[PDB]
Amino acid sequence: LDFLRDRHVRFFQRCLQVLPERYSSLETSRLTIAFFALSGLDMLDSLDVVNKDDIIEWIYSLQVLPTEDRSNLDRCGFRGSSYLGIPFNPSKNPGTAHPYDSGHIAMTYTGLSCLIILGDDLSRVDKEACLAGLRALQLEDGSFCAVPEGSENDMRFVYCASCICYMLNNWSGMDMKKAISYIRRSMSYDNGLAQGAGLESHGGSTFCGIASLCLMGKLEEVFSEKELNRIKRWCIMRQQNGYHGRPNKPVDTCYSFWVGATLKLLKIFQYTNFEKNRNYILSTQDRLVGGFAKWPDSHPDALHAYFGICGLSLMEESGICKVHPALNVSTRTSERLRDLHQSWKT
Amino acid sequence: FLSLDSPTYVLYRDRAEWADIDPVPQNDGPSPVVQIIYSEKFRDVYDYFRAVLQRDERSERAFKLTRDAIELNAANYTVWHFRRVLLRSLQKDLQEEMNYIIAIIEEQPKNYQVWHHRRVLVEWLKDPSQELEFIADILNQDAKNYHAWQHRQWVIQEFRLWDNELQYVDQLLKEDVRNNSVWNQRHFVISNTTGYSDRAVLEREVQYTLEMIKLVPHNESAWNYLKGILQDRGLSRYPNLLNQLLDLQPSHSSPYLIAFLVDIYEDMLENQCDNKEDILNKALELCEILAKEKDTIRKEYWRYIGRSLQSKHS
Ligand SMILES: COc1ccccc1[C@@H]1CNC(=O)CC12CCN(C(=O)[C@](OC)(c1ccccc1)C(F)(F)F)CC2
Ligand SMILES: [Cl-]
Ligand SMILES: [Zn+2]
Repeated sequence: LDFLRDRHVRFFQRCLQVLPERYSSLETSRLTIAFFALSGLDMLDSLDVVNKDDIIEWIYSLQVLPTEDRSNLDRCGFRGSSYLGIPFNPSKNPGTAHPYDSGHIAMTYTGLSCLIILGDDLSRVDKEACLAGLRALQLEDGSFCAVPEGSENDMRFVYCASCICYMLNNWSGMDMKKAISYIRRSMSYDNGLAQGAGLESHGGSTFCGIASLCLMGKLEEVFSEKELNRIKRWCIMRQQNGYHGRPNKPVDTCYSFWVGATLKLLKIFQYTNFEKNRNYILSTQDRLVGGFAKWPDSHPDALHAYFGICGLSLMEESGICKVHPALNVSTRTSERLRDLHQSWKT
Repeated sequence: FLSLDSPTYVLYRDRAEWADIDPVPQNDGPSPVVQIIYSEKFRDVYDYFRAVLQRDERSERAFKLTRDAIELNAANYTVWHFRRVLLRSLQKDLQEEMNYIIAIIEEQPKNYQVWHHRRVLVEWLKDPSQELEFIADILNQDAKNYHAWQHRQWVIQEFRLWDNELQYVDQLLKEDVRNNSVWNQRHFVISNTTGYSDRAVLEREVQYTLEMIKLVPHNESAWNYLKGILQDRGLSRYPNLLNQLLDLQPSHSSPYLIAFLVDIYEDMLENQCDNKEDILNKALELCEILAKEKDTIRKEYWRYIGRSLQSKHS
């Protein structure tokens, strides 16, 4: 039908507040939720409804800092949350060493992205540290782990690296040649990109790869016209009514962005169906609690709300700022970063 | 040993063996954000978990404390990592673990942390003997579980177990010929074995693919593969394929077929072929058919190819 801007605010408001022990499983990644809510509001221009200054404190409380003796440079970045039991320290005092305490690429990403959105100038971010940790996460193959302790690697974190490097405006945090290998290596027999060379093509992967290159500014150099042409087909063939994540799978609101943005970076988003994308997205909108779910008559979450709204923003939906499709923050916030950089360059 | 829901469950804070450890609370300080509230029994377990972490304690009691903390939240990467440290330290029978995990993966088979923990255990034991059978059990519940295929592809690579996986593919396409996850596994197996450049394997594969279109022709996944295993050789170069597809046009037509043909006529144009002026129009008849009545949800994408073809070739 039509977009419930007011309720989608009331929704994101709630995310930021409290949840029951039913959500235990988000503990180790609250900051990503925070991001979905906060960029959520930023995207509806309703950030004013939060206590920016007090959130900026929470975020900074999560930065892992170098110790007195800078032994732990490889382990710096941000934490998901305080769940390790470190004394609350909004980047005031120095590092407080701990065998197991260390950052997480997704949180370093969502942490920085949040701070920029909120207004903060990243002054309290020890950049050399975050970048040092970032580098330490990249593997032979060019992909990244999320934590030095070991973890899954794949295209998600290649993007997370790409985004940190982009925001800190310093690509020292990665081996771009190898990162770019991993991206190229990962194209499929169906010209979609996958989590890593071998696997199923997938709209999420495909975004991450393409946007990562677009952030590096190498999209043109890394893939031939023939290639980008085959990639575009793969992506646009994802639209059935709403986009799905991979062929012969049922649509999901979230891909109305993942694939949308991919097509918008490949400069052909215009040739999609806008009416059916918009219906399907709104088709999921939860009219009682607000936000959006993957599917209709189906429970909504912070992510699917953010991505629904962002995927609408891609179609210049009314009441929602243009989203910056490679960097996954409002165009306002992207402009806000341009300045923050022109500032450091003096 | 003490089940979280035994009548005689006791908090760690009233446990004798745990008297000597001071628990560590979590504090988000003045404003919290996305705060989770936590039960008595939970915060207890995780207050003691943090303590045992802080103090890198390589105890048994700790190893048991992990199972209880995994029960409450198997998403906690840190808890898994520390369990893996105690597996090393305490020199634990890795087979007892390789069973403990089998259970949890079933309950939570989209959980990144447990698929990882199983992988690590196999890198350690260098024993894939269990893996292919277990992954097919997870795939029997979700035959498109990305984690399961990732694991399967990694096992088959790491211990070159290729010998039976083509049969397994052939079976799961008999099961659902529309499964994009299984058409992938097929090319994964072949592309890392025979390879496609044997003319005979290519005959095999293109024939097999066409059979599975005659069977169910509205199936992106099969056409994707047909194009896949041919596009780098040159769609133009196989004129028996062009003529075969033109004969499906009446009964087995799909947007997937009409497309394929455009992509042949594009390759023909690219391989400075006989009758640019003519072929182009054969391709434009089709771009228009797509936009007009076959693949309408791409009305404007297919229109745009129409424009793109004319500007490359006039
Ligand atoms: C195969 O899965 C994917 C692959 C590549 C990109 C995206 C997905 C997928 C899209 N829809 C979902 O519901 C979950 C997913 C996106 C959120 N996920 C994250 O890990 C993520 O946010 C939670 C993320 C945030 C921005 C970009 C990429 C990932 C984190 F990195 F910040 F942690 C998990 C996967
Ligand atoms: Cl565009
Ligand atoms: Zn989704």
